[PDB]
Amino acid sequence: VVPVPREQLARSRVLVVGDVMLDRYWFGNVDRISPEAPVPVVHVQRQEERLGGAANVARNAVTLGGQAGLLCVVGCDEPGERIVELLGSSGVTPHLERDPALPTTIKLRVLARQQQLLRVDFEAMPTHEVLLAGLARFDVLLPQHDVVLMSDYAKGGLTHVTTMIEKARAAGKAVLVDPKGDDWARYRGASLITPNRAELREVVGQWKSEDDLRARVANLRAELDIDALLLTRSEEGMTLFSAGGELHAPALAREVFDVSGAGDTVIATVATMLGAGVPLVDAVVLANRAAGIVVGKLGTATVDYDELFH
Amino acid sequence: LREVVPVPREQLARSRVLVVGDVMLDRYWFGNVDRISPEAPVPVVHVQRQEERLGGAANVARNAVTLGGQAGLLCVVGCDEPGERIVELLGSSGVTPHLERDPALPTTIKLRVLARQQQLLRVDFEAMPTHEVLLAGLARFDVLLPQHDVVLMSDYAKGGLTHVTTMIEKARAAGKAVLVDPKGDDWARYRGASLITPNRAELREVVGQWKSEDDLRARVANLRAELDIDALLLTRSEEGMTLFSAGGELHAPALAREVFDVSGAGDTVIATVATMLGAGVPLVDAVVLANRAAGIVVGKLGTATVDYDELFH
Ligand SMILES: O=P(O)(O)OC[C@@H](O)[C@H]1O[C@@H](OP(=O)(O)O)[C@@H](O)[C@@H](O)[C@@H]1O
Ligand SMILES: O=P(O)(O)OC[C@@H](O)[C@H]1O[C@@H](O)[C@@H](O)[C@@H](O)[C@@H]1O
Ligand SMILES: [Cl-]
Ligand SMILES: [Cl-]
Ligand SMILES: [K+]
Ligand SMILES: [K+]
Ligand SMILES: [Mg+2]
Ligand SMILES: [Mg+2]
Repeated sequence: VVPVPREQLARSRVLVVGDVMLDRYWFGNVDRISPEAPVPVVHVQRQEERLGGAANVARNAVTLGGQAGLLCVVGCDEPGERIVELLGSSGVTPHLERDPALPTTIKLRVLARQQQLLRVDFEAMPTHEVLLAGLARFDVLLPQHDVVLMSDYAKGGLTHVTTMIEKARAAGKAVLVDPKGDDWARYRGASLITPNRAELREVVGQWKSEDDLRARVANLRAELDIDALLLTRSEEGMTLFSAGGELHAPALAREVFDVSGAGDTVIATVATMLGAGVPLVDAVVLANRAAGIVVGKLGTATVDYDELFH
Repeated sequence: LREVVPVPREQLARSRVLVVGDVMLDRYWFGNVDRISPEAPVPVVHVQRQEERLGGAANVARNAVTLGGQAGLLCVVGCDEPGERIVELLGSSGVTPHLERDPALPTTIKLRVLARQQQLLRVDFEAMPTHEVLLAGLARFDVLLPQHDVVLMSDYAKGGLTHVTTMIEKARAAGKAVLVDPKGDDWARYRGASLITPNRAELREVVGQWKSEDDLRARVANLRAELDIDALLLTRSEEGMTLFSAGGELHAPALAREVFDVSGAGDTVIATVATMLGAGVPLVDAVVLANRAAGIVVGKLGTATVDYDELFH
């Protein structure tokens, strides 16, 4: 791959639309079991917070050197204000819709002895009224960017993903989709879809061989009119499927500490590279390198320009 | 045959119990578990409902009020959301609040995460109040003492009772009875207490494991003499409870026919004893009523209370 100029990345405008969330971590001690149940008791000593979901995707684009706009729906609560706060110092351009009746999506991880004990999730469906207002703001924000990134976590944020895809493709913009669910007809006309094994296995079933996997993907792209499919395979790296053929990149990870959010790094890198004129094939190689780097960091971290290149 | 006199309601109304100790917030998260965590071999809980109840020294005080007595609550509460909820909950509890504020203190809160009527984890937030705030509340204790009949020391080792010894003296010198819910292994701080109410584990920590019932009586009698404590009341879960005094022993067996949730049963116990004593009810009858109350409150969910209308009909 060819080293990419930072000033070229500077003109990469990525519009991230999807489910934003707050990654909160509780670190504590377990000295005893509960006197009420055969479960542990955690005395929390410390709390850490990072942007997650669509926000994690957006911030990954900024750290790489690109520009990122985040269109999402956030509730009027404590986790909500915390996201607004974190976004203000992230570099991402916030375009947040506010839903008073919506609990802001928050993923609460409870740890002890550097060992996770439980994850507590708060989330719900945004109101239909809010989703329309966000859709209206999308029409406004669409011509202001180059690449559209759909970050789906099935929290109801991308309820009108189909309409938005058509509008972006009708505007000549490239549409990238991080899938979730088994429908995937809503992802019709997407330029690039980026599932992991579990997400792909949900819509096409478990493949019996590479040729079988080759067929199921090719059959899927034709059915859904999707130009390319990018299957991230964890420790197996990733594989890009298109009419131009297949490219398999092995996992480059030197040290594997925390994997969580690596898929976000993958799709953010591809999007921000494509927005910098970088060819799809080269964007994928850099994405795999970025994923291999971000995997050696604790939590849902990012990867800077300086780390990816030198 | 009459075991204990049905206590008149206006007799309990004159009972003024001063609860001092560690107050907390019992928050509950009821959620669904549909998958394992993609990050760890642990469950993922999608919380659907939250509930909150007064706990710790606060739960004891509310038990005092539902029974028909009056309760005052001297405690330390932080300047945060869980703290404001306690303040907000005490507003409709019937308990007279005497709250000392500590801005550096996280309000003690016990967070229980449930799924499919099954507890998965309890998450605790707690710290030590500062010396300055403790001294301020210590002086406020002087103002409250002549306003109350009995003094209930609800210790949960959350730091709120660092000056128990000093307060016990002031209460005893004022001729007031001092009831103590113990914690730790020292118990020299509890010197001069009228009645002390440990569970089996709390007592097992200070005198070790008793090998027989006679061995238990020996250690308790030894403790009482060595600590200048008139009576010791040992709650023993499904065994019921045993009162130890100079006048002898009283064993009351567990009465609950339905055991749903036990959490905070000892709170109901010492609360009942306190309000009964303040209502002029003799100690022996108080324990009997306390055992009846505990048996009732055990059949209820969460940190519940038992009201007069249930205990006496
Ligand atoms: O889909 P759910 O599990 O409900 O929510 C996503 C979480 O599992 C985490 O998954 C990651 O995304 P990826 O792991 O790269 O997909 C990150 O975005 C984290 O911020 C996020 O909290
Ligand atoms: O476990 P530690 O921190 O010592 O006490 C807190 C709990 O165990 C429970 O105690 C019970 O008696 C009740 O007071 C209840 O409200 C409280 O949550
Ligand atoms: Cl997998
Ligand atoms: Cl025990
Ligand atoms: K990471
Ligand atoms: K109960
Ligand atoms: Mg993913
Ligand atoms: Mg107790």
